[PDB]
Amino acid sequence: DIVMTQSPDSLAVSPGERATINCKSSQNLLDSSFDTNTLAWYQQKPGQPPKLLIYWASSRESGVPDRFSGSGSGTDFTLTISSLQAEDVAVYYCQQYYSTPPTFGGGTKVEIKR
Amino acid sequence: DIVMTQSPDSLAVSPGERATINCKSSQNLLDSSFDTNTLAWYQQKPGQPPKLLIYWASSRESGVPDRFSGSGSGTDFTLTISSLQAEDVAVYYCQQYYSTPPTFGGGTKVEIKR
Ligand SMILES: [Ca+2]
Ligand SMILES: [Ca+2]
Ligand SMILES: [Cl-]
Repeated sequence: DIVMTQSPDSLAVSPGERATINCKSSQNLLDSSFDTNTLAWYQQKPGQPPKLLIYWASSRESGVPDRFSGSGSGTDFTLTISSLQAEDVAVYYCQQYYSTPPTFGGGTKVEIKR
Repeated sequence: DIVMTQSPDSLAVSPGERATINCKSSQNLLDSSFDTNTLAWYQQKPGQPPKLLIYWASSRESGVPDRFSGSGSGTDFTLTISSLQAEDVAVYYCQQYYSTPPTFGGGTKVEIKR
């Protein structure tokens, strides 16, 4: 099966600062001969299920703030929160949707540094 | 780990007819003190990642039409589409978010029998 690994498992930065989360896939997620990757990023708030943020590595779902951006292609991806806000504190997961069903990485808890 | 089983794997009903999907969890997902089930339902269109439809077994996400409804508790749940429309043709997954990360059932392909 495909292995999805995120780094770090938890991180904290000051309000307004940039936060970066890494995700590695054991399998190259490029789709066929296209430039698109079957890699998505989700946000999970306490007691809630994960909700879609980004698909195809960098495309934002309608309604998602511009401070959320994804990069990478192949096996290594990155989710960046350019300026961390209070409402962004949550667990972020990368997800490969090449397989049926898709599978998530371990998730990365993002917090505000006191 | 937790085993999420859906039944059937594929189904088709006439336009406007009711579609029913079953999901079984090897893990009791009900927190009796809060009366909440860490069970959600997602919809996946071709080439896209799964998007949230229902959380806490029966609560619909904002924007989801009322023809979609979830029921069940503990280990057995059901997603029901009262009147199947063409835009509903997709793969549906139940998801347990008891563990970290959450995991999906095998998925159920829903089509219109014209
Ligand atoms: Ca019929
Ligand atoms: Ca109770
Ligand atoms: Cl979603």
